[PDB]
Amino acid sequence: MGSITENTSWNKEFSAEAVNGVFVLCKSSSKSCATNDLARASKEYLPASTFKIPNAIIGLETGVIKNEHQVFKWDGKPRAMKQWERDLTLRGAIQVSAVPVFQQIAREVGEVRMQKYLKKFSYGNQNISGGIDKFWLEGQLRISAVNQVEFLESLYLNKLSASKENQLIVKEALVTEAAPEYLVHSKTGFSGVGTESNPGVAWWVGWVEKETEVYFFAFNMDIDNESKLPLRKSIPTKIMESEGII
Amino acid sequence: MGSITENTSWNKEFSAEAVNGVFVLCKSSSKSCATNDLARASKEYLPASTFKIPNAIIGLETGVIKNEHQVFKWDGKPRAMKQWERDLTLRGAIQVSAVPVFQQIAREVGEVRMQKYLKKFSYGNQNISGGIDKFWLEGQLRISAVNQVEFLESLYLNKLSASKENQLIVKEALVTEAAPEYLVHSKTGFSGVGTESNPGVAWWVGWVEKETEVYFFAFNMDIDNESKLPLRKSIPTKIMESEGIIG
Ligand SMILES: *[B@@]1([O])OC2=C(C([O])=O)[C]=[C][C]=C2[C][C]1[N]C(=O)[C]1[C][C][C][C][C]1
Ligand SMILES: *[B@@]1([O])OC2=C(C([O])=O)[C]=[C][C]=C2[C][C]1[N]C(=O)[C]1[C][C][C][C][C]1
Ligand SMILES: [Cl-]
Ligand code: NA
Repeated sequence: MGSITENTSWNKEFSAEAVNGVFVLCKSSSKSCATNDLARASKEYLPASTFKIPNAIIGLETGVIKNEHQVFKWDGKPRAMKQWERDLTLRGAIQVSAVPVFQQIAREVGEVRMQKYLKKFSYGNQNISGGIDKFWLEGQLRISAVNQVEFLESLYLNKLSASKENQLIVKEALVTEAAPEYLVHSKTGFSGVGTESNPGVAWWVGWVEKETEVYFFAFNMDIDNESKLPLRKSIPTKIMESEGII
Repeated sequence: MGSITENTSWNKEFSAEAVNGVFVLCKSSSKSCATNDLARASKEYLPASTFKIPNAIIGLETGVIKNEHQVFKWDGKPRAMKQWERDLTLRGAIQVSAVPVFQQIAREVGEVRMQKYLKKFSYGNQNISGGIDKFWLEGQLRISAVNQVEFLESLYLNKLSASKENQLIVKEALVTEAAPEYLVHSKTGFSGVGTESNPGVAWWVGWVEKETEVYFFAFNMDIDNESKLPLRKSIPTKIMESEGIIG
């Protein structure tokens, strides 16, 4: 990751909504990043569903996910969101953030291989304590916005310690907007509303390919009410629009 | 490819517009396809810019295209479309159908390796006569809608005779619509307007992933006027909407 400079002017998009959070934006060609809050940019938080990115790669690497067209069948038993109550492709399970699919992937990966790949990926504090099926949701794993950008830059370049094939598979699964000269890869996360004095976290991470430029981004915010969740996309979108990226 | 059945009811979407053409639609789970015109479905036409799909794969396989993120720089000399007068990524050059980028790729691949890979890919009549940089636009290469579907089905499954990595690279470059439970990969082609009695050809080929289903499609039509070109998407889109796919 390049140098990073604090630009406190981006705080305008945050104060307008009374949000405590951070945005990190890096422009690949210039090896330079900017953030509204240097200290928070390095602060580590639960990854929540952003962990679907490494978990998918690891599932493929270990053979738990058999290939890019594996279907994850629904057993017909209640799941916490109706959007999850159906058979899913890998891309579908990522896009609708289907926790139970990824919990079973994690169980089958198992703790040894999971620890091994988080080391290889330099993924946050690499702490998988708290149960193999939940450490990224309610356990001790933490990652910063800076580290998310670093991880995504490696993924973009196919430089993670995993096959290029499996990195490409997960990349296509992360596409969220496609136009002739504009392509977005992204992933949301949301840990919940937290507890008294201890808010939850909401994330949006990804990158934008516009013409021949690439912009890597990571956003997180404190959240204690689900009604604020749209801000996790609207604040970074407004910043990126102000930068002319869109 | 699975079975194929002629459905003449789809002809309503063509006759309403006075278009001579064919649509082939295959549903993966049922290994079954339908078409408005079985004979035309097997008839071979110039691929035009649909050839960017194999050409891109071959460019990567031979190392002419260095990797996924190679930039094709514009030398500043006039090109046939303003949309091509800029540096392009591989996806960009595919999506805007930048002919001069792919002519240079083809020249560097060369006739021998090009011929080898079109045999490996079972790509139409495999006839690359007419100049290494022009055979798919004005030469003797021809491919049918059925063969386009077969080729795309192989690409979807990473079963072409090329690395899995290079097949995946070209697949992401073909994405044209992305939603949480709906994803489209597609490529247009247009050979020109030809003449009266020797019309050009226009194509739309690709596939749709909707929930856990996959629908492969190929459309072509005769075209003698550039103003008709939008039909190359609107006819297949209306058929796929009528099928409940939407597209
Ligand atoms: B995950 O963090 O992603 C997610 C999102 C999102 O990312 O914005 C929104 C709704 C559900 C999910 C699934 C994952 N989050 C959770 O498991 C979380 C849901 C709310 C209760 C606490 C657990
Ligand atoms: B190619 O066939 O793709 C294309 C399309 C399309 O895909 O439908 C539309 C406009 C331009 C192009 C570039 C390629 N076609 C040509 O180069 C062709 C355009 C008309 C005159 C003869 C050359
Ligand atoms: Cl659940
Ligand atoms: Na089929």
